[PDB]
Amino acid sequence: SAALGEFAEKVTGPDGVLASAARLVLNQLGLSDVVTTPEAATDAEL
Amino acid sequence: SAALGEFAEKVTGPDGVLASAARLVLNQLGLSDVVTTPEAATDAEL
Amino acid sequence: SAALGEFAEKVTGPDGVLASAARLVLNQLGLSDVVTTPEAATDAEL
Amino acid sequence: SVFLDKDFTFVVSSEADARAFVQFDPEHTVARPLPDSSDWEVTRKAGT
Repeated sequence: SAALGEFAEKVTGPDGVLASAARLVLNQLGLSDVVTTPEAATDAEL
Repeated sequence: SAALGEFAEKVTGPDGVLASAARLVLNQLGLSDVVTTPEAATDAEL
Repeated sequence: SAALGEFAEKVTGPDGVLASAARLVLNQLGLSDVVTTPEAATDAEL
Repeated sequence: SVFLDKDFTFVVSSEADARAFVQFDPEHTVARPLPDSSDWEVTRKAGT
């Protein structure tokens, strides 16, 4: 239907360029842990 | 003191490569607004 | 009319890659000042 | 009032307005005729 198929592949490439470069600068992705919300949820529960 | 001076410049470059590539994938940086904490702070105040 | 729209975006990217790389090699763009032509114009006026 | 730390990106301006730009900065600003459109580009250097 859409000729855009190769423009989907052209998105993937820079993502790899982005991801690889991000690891060099030590920018941390997937840092979300159990810290704030549940404590607030505990406070909101009380 | 430290000969590392050009290794500081070599960090800056990929950062530009990172930043430019990040804008292409529409990954949004500086998204933090007033949403969660102050509401929790309001709840924690009560 | 023309499906080329994303091929216009694909031109912009390397331009940024070109511009950023050009600044590293200290290749100076926009160097044209008042030096030659007006002096010649002054000479051509006389 | 702030001093520009690094050169600003060029902007398009008229010849009359761009020559005026030069009258303030002139060591710190840069202006050129654009041969096709006859207008001028205004580029502020560092120190403006």
